[PDB]
Amino acid sequence: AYTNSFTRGVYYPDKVFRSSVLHSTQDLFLPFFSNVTWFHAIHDNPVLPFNDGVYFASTEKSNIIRGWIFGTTLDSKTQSLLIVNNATNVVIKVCEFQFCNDPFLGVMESEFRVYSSANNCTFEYVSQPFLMDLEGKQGNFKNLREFVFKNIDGYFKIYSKHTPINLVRDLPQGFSALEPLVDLPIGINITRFQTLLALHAGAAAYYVGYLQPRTFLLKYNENGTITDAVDCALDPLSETKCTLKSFTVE
Amino acid sequence: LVKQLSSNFGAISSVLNDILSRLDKVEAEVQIDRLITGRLQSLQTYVTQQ
Amino acid sequence: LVKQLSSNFGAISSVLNDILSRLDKVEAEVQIDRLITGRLQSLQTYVTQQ
Amino acid sequence: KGIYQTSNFRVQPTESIVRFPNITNLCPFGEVFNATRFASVYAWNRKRISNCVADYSVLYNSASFSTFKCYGVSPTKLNDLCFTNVYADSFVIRGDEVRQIAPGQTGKIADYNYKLPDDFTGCVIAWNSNNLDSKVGGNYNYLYRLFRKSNLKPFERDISTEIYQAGSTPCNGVEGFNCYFPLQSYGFQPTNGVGYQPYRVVVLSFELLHAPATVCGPKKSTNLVKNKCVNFNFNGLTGTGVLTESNKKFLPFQQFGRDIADTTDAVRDPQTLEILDITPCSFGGVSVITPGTNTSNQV
Amino acid sequence: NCVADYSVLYNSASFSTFKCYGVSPTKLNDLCFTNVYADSFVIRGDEVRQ
Ligand SMILES: *[C@@H]1O[C@H](CO)[C@@H](O)[C@H](O)[C@H]1NC(C)=O
Ligand SMILES: *[C@@H]1O[C@H](CO)[C@@H](O)[C@H](O)[C@H]1NC(C)=O
Ligand SMILES: *[C@@H]1O[C@H](CO)[C@@H](O)[C@H](O)[C@H]1NC(C)=O
Ligand SMILES: *[C@@H]1O[C@H](CO)[C@@H](O)[C@H](O)[C@H]1NC(C)=O
Ligand SMILES: *[C@@H]1O[C@H](CO)[C@@H](O)[C@H](O)[C@H]1NC(C)=O
Ligand SMILES: *[C@@H]1O[C@H](CO)[C@@H](O)[C@H](O)[C@H]1NC(C)=O
Ligand SMILES: *[C@@H]1O[C@H](CO)[C@@H](O)[C@H](O)[C@H]1NC(C)=O
Ligand SMILES: *[C@@H]1O[C@H](CO)[C@@H](O)[C@H](O)[C@H]1NC(C)=O
Repeated sequence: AYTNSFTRGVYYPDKVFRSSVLHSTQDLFLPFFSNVTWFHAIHDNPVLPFNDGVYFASTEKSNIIRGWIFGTTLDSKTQSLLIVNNATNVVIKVCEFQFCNDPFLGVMESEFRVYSSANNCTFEYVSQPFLMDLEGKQGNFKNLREFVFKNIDGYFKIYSKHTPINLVRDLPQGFSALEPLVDLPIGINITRFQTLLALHAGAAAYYVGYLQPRTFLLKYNENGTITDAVDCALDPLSETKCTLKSFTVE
Repeated sequence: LVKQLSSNFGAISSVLNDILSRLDKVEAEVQIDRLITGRLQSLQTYVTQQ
Repeated sequence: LVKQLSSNFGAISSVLNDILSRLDKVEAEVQIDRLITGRLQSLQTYVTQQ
Repeated sequence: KGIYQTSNFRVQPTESIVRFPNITNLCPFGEVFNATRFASVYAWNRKRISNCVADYSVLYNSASFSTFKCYGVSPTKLNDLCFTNVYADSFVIRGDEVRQIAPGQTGKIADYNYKLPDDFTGCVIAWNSNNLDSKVGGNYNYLYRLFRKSNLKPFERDISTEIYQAGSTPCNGVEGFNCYFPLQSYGFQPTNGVGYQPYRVVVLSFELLHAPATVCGPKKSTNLVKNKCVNFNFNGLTGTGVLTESNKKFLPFQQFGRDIADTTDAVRDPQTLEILDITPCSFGGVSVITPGTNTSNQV
Repeated sequence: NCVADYSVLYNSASFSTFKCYGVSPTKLNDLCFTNVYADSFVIRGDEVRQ
């Protein structure tokens, strides 16, 4: 179905420290109170368009969502970025992958069915080892993990934030800014993407939003953390706030 | 103030659309900058007099 | 007035030291002239309003 | 008789502070410029250069390059400047097309196989390869794309081999009218003309600071002195001021702080990850209080 | 009294020089004129710059 995006999709536009200042920046952000599509993985992983950047978020309890596929035709005819989280090592590859009829990371794990061929590859990266959830579990979710994926002039920029939550039905109300983590120079024309769910079915949910060029007024507190924000095109009051560069209007 | 829109200020043409429709970006940005400087100066003069 | 120090005025960067530390003299003098014109105009506007 | 404001006292620095990452490695430029085989321009290679000490004076002063053109930066400052990453886009082009590898330029190559950003910062390096890549009976290993549906955005690598439909007729791999292949090649021969000889071109894309730097020029660091007016250089960003201790909790990804005017407020030292506030050294106007010179010259 | 196409002449890899004033070579497909005159003659190579 769909839900109302409640104060989400804001990331640090750059890596410069500021504090006790409201700084105005124009970049690709998720508009406030926009509609975001609600997907279920009980009793799916369809392909969505990739366009102007994508906001992705998920709530987890058993690490069902483990990866992403990005590209144009996704059929070994063009280059396609592949990100896989296999509970130990994060694997990033940029190959002309031949994908399976139903890509998934099924369960412990003994199936790796997301692709079948990898030829004419131009990039590979692997992070450090670790351990992750691999058992099918139930209950209220504990960690909401928000991501931003955008491609500007060949650089695929990934931002993310992990936070504890205690809420299953919808997005928690509150405010949280997304820090940058990864910047991959790939140069691939990406028009569609798909997520990867771990199937035993699952019981988790994820959210897909889309970014638009909007101007935001970001409030940095004394600790240099963004604590509030104004979506300058949300409504006339936000426009007024942008004009006066203040959150209080006389 | 309105009459000032007719001035070239060193540009090939006073009409902004006529610059944009015939030259590509690199040099056109220079020709546009010439008009922006002149027209911005015209507004500042108007506001000061007001 | 202080906010105006953040403007490029057509230069590659608003930070004067960042221009001087990466480009040699000949073209850098041009980039600096762009900032001088813009910042000098900003001061004149401030003084007139005062 | 009166008080006049005549000058400005400004404390001058006493010593310089030069700070760079403590890396003891040289950048592998020899394995890229002196390579056994270059990639084709339709499938140009992009090698990442990082975590090393570079020296751009050797490449610039060497009398072997056919062209050495830099945007955003000047060739003699590269020894001082340092970067988060450097990318080397390596491919072979035809000589008369060297002019097309540039921001703001258009043509069949600039638009179909290698497009640069119009704000590109970096250097275009080229030299002829008539005695290495060209062969007798011609070199047919260099393919470029002649036909594309759209024009390339900057730094897209269109490796596709899909057959061009020059009309409404579907081709599905046929080579006839209204059905041509996008891939074409050059026959480079030692007897061909200057403009038709192969050239090896490497474009060096430089990312100014926004993150911890890993590729810095050949400059030794010095010790850091606090609470004194100094002329500092932190990863190539220079200025004058007093460096003091701070309580600003930078996030692991933040390297520099800024004021309203975009001047540097604080820096994180690249060798020891602590935050230093930069307060410009004390200054102020100087006024002279004097009786008129018809009475006394004491002030 | 005709429809011109300046992309063929510009993209063709046969001309020694192609230098335009007032207009940019990629905009000529959009632009139109009351008349065009072709001044045709042979010169010596080093004099092309003249
Ligand atoms: C989102 O879309 C659904 C159906 O398209 C609609 O029922 C819902 O009210 C929308 N929400 C918002 C906030 O527009
Ligand atoms: C997951 O797949 C990656 C892909 O190379 C592999 O390196 C890793 O060992 C796999 N993890 C397993 C099987 O637990
Ligand atoms: C990859 O490169 C080889 C180079 O010989 C080429 O033959 C092949 O068609 C390309 N594409 C794929 C999918 O292998
Ligand atoms: C800033 O950080 C300090 C760290 O001790 C904390 O005590 C303070 O509360 C923070 N600021 C705010 C507004 O919470
Ligand atoms: C890092 O910098 C410090 C500065 O004194 C130096 O002692 C240390 O050896 C450097 N690290 C390496 C690996 O050289
Ligand atoms: C390439 O090789 C030549 C001679 O073999 C050498 O003089 C030159 O310095 C080399 N280039 C680099 C970048 O090492
Ligand atoms: C990217 O691929 C899409 C096909 O989905 C195509 O329409 C678009 O033109 C491509 N981008 C470029 C720059 O060619
Ligand atoms: C200033 O100088 C003039 C000329 O020397 C002298 O006549 C006048 O008295 C002086 N003023 C005072 C206050 O002494």
